[PDB]
Amino acid sequence: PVSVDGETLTVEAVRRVAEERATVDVPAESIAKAQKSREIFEGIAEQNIPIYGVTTGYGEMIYMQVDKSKEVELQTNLVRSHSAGVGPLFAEDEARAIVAARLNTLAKGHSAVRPIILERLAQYLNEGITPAIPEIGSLGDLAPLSHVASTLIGEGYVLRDGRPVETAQVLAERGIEPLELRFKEGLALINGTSGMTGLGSLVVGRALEQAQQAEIVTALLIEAVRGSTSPFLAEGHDIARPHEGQIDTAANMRALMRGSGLTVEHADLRRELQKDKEAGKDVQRSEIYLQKAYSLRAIPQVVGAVRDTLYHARHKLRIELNSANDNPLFFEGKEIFHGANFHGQPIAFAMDFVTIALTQLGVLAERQINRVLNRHLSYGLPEFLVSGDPGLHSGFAGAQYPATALVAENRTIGPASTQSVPSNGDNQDVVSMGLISARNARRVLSNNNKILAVEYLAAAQAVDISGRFDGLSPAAKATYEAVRRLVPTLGVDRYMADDIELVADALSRGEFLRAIARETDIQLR
Amino acid sequence: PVSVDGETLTVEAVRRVAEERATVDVPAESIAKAQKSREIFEGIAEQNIPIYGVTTGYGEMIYMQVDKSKEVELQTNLVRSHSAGVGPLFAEDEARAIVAARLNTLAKGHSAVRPIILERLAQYLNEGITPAIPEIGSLGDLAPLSHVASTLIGEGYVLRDGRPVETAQVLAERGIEPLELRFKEGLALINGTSGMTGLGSLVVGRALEQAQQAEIVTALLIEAVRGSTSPFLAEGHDIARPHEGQIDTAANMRALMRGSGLTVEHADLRRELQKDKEAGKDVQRSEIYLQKAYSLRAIPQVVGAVRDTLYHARHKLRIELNSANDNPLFFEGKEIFHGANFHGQPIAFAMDFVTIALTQLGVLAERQINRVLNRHLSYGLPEFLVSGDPGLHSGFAGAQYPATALVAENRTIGPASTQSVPSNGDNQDVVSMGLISARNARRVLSNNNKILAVEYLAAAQAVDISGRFDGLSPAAKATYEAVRRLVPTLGVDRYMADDIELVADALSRGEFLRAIARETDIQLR
Amino acid sequence: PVSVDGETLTVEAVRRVAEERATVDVPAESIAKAQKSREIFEGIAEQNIPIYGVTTGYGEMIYMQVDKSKEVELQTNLVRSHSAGVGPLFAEDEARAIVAARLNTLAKGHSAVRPIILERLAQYLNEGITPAIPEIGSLGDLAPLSHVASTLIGEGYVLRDGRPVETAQVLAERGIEPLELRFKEGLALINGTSGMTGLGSLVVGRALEQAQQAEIVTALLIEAVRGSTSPFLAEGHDIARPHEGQIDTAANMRALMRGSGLTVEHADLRRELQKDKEAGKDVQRSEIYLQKAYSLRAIPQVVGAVRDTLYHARHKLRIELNSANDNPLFFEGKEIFHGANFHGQPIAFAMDFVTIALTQLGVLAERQINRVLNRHLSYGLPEFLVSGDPGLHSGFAGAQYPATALVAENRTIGPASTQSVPSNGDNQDVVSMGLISARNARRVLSNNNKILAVEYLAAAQAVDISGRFDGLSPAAKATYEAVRRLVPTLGVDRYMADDIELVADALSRGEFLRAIARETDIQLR
Ligand SMILES: *O[C@H](C(=O)O)[C@@H](O)c1ccc(F)cc1
Repeated sequence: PVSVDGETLTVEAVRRVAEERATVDVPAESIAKAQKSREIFEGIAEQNIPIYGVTTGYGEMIYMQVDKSKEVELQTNLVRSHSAGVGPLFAEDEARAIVAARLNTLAKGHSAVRPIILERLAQYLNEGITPAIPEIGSLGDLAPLSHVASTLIGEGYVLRDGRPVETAQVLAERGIEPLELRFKEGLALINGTSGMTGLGSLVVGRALEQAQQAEIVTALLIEAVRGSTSPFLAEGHDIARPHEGQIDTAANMRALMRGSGLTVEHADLRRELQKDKEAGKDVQRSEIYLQKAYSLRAIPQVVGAVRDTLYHARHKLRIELNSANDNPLFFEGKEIFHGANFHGQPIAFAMDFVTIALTQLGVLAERQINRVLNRHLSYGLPEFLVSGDPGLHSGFAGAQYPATALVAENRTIGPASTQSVPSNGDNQDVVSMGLISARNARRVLSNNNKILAVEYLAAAQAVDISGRFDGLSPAAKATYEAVRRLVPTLGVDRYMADDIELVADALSRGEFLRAIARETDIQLR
Repeated sequence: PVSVDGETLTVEAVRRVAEERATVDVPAESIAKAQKSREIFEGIAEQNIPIYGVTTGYGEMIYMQVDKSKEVELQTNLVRSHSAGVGPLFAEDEARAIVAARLNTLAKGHSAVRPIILERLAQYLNEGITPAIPEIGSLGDLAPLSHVASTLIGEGYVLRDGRPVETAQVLAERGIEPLELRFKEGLALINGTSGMTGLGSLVVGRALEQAQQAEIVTALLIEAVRGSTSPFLAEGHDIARPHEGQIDTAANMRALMRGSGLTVEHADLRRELQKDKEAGKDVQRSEIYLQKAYSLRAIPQVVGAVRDTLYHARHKLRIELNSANDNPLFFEGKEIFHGANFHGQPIAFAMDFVTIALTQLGVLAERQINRVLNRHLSYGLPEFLVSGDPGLHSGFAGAQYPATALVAENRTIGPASTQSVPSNGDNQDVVSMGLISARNARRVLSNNNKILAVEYLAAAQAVDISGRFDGLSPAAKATYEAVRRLVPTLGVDRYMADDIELVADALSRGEFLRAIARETDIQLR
Repeated sequence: PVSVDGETLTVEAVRRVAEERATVDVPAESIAKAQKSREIFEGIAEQNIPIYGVTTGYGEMIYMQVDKSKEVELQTNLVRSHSAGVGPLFAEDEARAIVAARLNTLAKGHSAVRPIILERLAQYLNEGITPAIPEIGSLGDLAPLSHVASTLIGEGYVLRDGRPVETAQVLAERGIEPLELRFKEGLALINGTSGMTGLGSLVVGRALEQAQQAEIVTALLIEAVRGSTSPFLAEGHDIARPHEGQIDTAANMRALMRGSGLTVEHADLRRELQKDKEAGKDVQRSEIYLQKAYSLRAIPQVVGAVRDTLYHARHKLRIELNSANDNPLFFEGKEIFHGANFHGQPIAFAMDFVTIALTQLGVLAERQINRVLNRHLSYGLPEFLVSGDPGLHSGFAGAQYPATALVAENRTIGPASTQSVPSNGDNQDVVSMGLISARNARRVLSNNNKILAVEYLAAAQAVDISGRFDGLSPAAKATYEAVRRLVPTLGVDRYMADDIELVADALSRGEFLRAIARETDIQLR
């Protein structure tokens, strides 16, 4: 069971809860801290003193003073009037991540919510009650979270088979009585970054796995075209250019290609080249390349930079998950804190950066595909990997286009964290648009799986056409077999879409990262 | 019935076929021209002479010479190997538009396809057989069109209830025998801009209707806040700044607000202001605004610029629809033309421009919403249009956010027509990415309907709160009633998402443009 | 003196050398290590062994083997043939930063360059000989660096009074005999990321000062409008939301406003509002805002996020500065390393992230200007800060425009790190475009100084119009005085451009940061 204590939750744990449906538990210690905060807070609210969103109107209308006799109505009107999300609904796993993020925030203890709220959110996750959350509305996450809050009071909708179903009916069925929103509970539930933080957690965790699966297919490809191992030597990174991500990619590449009979060492290349040179010629041509193109040599640098970005984002998300992103906040023995911890700028920035890094990861993958399909670059392989008669057959020629087109499409996705537009009578004059940033990243992530899908298919085909399977390392043979388990070698031309979608789906669920886990003793970073 | 002659097809007709399921007919004259082209062409191919994609490999592999004995296989292998589209499938109406565009292209007579191909495409449209076309793959439209071509030879998939169904089964059922691809027919079916041109036609036609529905709600709003009519006077446009689009918007605005008892003439404003001024004061304050903010005065200029862009795009699309966007091409008494009329640059540019214009249309609408919800700008209306007790109730405060957020999101959509990436061994070193451009435009179009939805709801609410219904013009009363038919006045706060989605859907099907048609004698440009 | 040892150079140290003309010194240990590497390397090159760029052609032409007898010409043709930079020339400080970065790289000892190369570079820096480097041409930094290398062999141009003068006469004009490039020296001088890393260091270092100067005027503004101190309370950050940047900004804000008689504590605002509410009624209006708008409240969250991005970039840059970003590389007892440490992806990403972070910093600054100029938003200030009769005078109304316009302009700047385009026969099939990223960030940084200048002038004017000078904290008074030393109070309308440029220049110089350090006991993070 995952412990939601608002203190030690990790991105990986969030994914277990969201994707693996792992059980959630709010420890007794967190419940005690919440109960104490609530009790003291109630005493303050009971005195009818000014507290944002508790005894005042919302946003710009904070100038309106509301009596404590309107407690439940104030909180209820907020949730209803703000459930104005539009567009597609988040998938079940995305919605679960968002709920889990909100639960952890409140579990931290500074939101002054009744323990029952924590218990109910925990119950929805544990019993599989998934809110229907529209993806659009947050300025960075009122709208999305208001739809979640609605399901707690028996309103709004819950997701069932990808379809929204009236919450009232679902609760009546599952035998659950809706809650009533007391002081600050409506606001606490919707005043945070849980939308972008929950979705961002899924994206970043998956992005790291995508970085690994890119390294996996890259290694197979390098072996297929017999590239040099020189670029991955530890000295060039650990010593010469110690960027953390760069060090990790190189280490993974070395581990992945360990045991290969196809890769060539620099010592062997220069020797083969020295013999091919004759001695009375000052300048002479050679068909031997002492070094390969950037797409097969600058992998540690590029994928490493992507990793560095992903590491930074995961770090920010971990901090955010275990933060009290709510307002106002309760701190014992202190005035009620009135700030802006609901502002998602830190995460909006983080996700816009992930979008950029992942776009480049796809740019690299796409150029690697170009490399093996172009006879002028493939190094001995037939044009477009045609096994039979080229021309009559196009092989993988048409399969390159969707990959190329996706690189262009990802490049049309611009940063959202800088696109703030003032609203609410200028009260919200600077916002983060962080959920848009997170959805942009999810999109590139999804597009990259299609790009990698074509690369995995091209790599396996290259192995088949060159008859180099027996020369592959243990990891490469495993990668090759994983692909071939889904899609057969390309003999004569054939409809490609189903083949590409099948491998794309495998990538999305981390099947190749699994193959290596299961088939080799390799532990990827 | 719509006449598909490759000569006079209009964007409106395309939409009738796609959306209204209007019958298609290829006139006898077009059939005769096709039959003649095919017969002469066959005689040429029969001689086994070099003809791109007929007796040669494809793209970069044009260096491969293929004997006429491989006729059917060559064309078949192309269609199969290039059916590599990925992502979501186009909706039924979008797919129909694409098919219709391809049919019109071939109907022009320079593609040298057998009349049967025209007849079959026409049959699929007339019998409701809709190809399952993945949205991603085109570099600008091989992949998408290859999936369409597949359905003609009993391969690929057809769309049924939003689900892809094996074409073979559908044809066996409907009692139809798949065709065989003869010389050049596989290539002719997929070598064009029909994907971006077909989808672009739907978008542009709808965009013009969106421009009209923006003018409709703008007029209602202007009447509700009693704005000045001065900005719309014909002299300021027809004479002073004759941009075509600007002239049309002003004319529509004048027609829409004709008969209003709420709008004020400049003569009345200056007089009311002159009386409010006293005479011994050189500088004095007044609560009277002789002119209103840009969002209620610069409508002809902004919406007019949007119209100009839409007019240009529709013109380009009309030309493209009735062009032979295929290669190579047959011209009697001439060598076979080997060019690049498959290159979608003209349309890629057009659609990127539509994306930009529509984004601004939404920017304007969103600021008009801000105008009526902000008590400092609304001109007498209650804050956020709250009918009861503000603070306790937020009214439309939360509904503004999805509109604001969509403006930011549309701004994250960048031009695709400039993002060419070389592929196919550098043979396709400069592409247009036009289908991405068209899908970008469709997205902004769709987002704008949600923005306008909030504006229509805010406008009607403003009419209710100010009690100005009886002062509304005939068109305004009609617009108001149209909205109220779907959604009730906002008394106490309530869940808003369903209300917003309902009006957004009405906008997408042109319900407000219809209300004016049906209820007034106004004929909008 | 600044020690360029390839191990401990900092971003600050780079700026001292570049901006303050600080003397550079390559430690004897570095020279010794270089010497050692050079001796061993020379022994290998003498064997006519295959080494990239030493005994082979460059880039794609690596298939060409070049005999050691062509030692000097090979290196020379390279530098000449690649000196193809275009566009404007870098400023003297920028050029110096680039040279310093390259020198530090070679000082690491793995480039196998003769010590004289290190010495001559250090001499150029110490003697004020600045290379004329055009800004465009790097794919991420061959062209920029080739222009630098040219000056070492008496070719290309040197920068004098902003104009390029032939290096030949400049060297003669000061008794320096040009050098002759030997094995690997030409390549080592131009094969790295020193262009983007040198410029990036300057930008990031100045960006941190900009964040501080943003916090400085923001604090002044908050005091001028009597804002609440609640948002900056440590507990809200150090405890509730532990983001490093957020914690730093909050700490800085508390220190900047310490001792203010104008700011209000939450407790006082709360009591003040309590006193204003009547009993009985459960909903009543008030003119008191318990909380201020976001632009005055989520400073820690927004600027903190900017800071986190800047800290990450500085970290990347420090690592890069002290790395062997060159190829091939020498490691004693190992084969010559043939990798891609010249690939600027880590820096390209970092600078693209800085561009985004700084854009939002300006967004916030501009909305703060809007707050103070708008009578409906500013607390106790006349419209547009007009001292006399408004209407007759516009005050700062016209000055808001350039700030607003710059936010829009910065938003048109897109990421460059993802815009790779393949070149050099596809050898450079995946590049970083990092120098473009670095120049993008520089542009936003520069634009922000103008936006901020308007904010500084507006803040000072607000102090004068409200007569709140005596209530200002020590830091606020110092800021006010610094502004007033440059520009006087705005009485009647006047030409504004010179005043704005004056304050903008002061900002670029870090004058306001210096005012706080020279007049107060504050130490800003
Ligand atoms: O990135 C190249 C390398 O060192 O591998 C660089 O030296 C280079 C210089 C000049 C060229 F024309 C191509 C590459």
